[PDB]
Amino acid sequence: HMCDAFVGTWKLVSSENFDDYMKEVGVGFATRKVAGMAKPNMIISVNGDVITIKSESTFKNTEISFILGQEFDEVTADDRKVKSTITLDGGVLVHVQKWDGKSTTIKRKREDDKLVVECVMKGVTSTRVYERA
Ligand SMILES: Cc1ccc2c(c1)c1c(n2Cc2ccccc2)[C@H](CC(=O)O)CCC1
Repeated sequence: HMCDAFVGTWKLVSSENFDDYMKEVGVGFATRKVAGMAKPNMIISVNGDVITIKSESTFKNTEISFILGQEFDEVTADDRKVKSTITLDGGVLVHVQKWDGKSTTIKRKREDDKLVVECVMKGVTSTRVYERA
């Protein structure tokens, strides 16, 4: 029943500062424009200890499956090859991506009827808000 409150199908309803976040990550102009337009659906499911997060959009479809605390390979929508670890900290999913000596942290939390995604690259934070589909 870990992560029950995250399970479901979610649709993006707002984004703030995501272009600046992508710039800080190192994403180039064309990918930032196209990625920034997308309105993804996020599909989260749990089967035993395995959590799956899918992102479906006009830009890219991505999928990760993982066990909390257990590092995995992830190819991000912007085609970074990262090493990811996702843990639960006080009810927040905390996702750290490492690549090329860099790091970014993505937090996913339930707040009211929303799922809030906060991503941070050094001093730059972006907030993306999802509602149930
Ligand atoms: C650098 C970079 C590029 C693409 C990126 C990200 C970082 C991050 C996301 N996406 C997917 C995405 C997929 C489609 C469109 C935009 C973004 C997720 C956004 C989310 O799930 O809303 C999680 C936070 C960090």
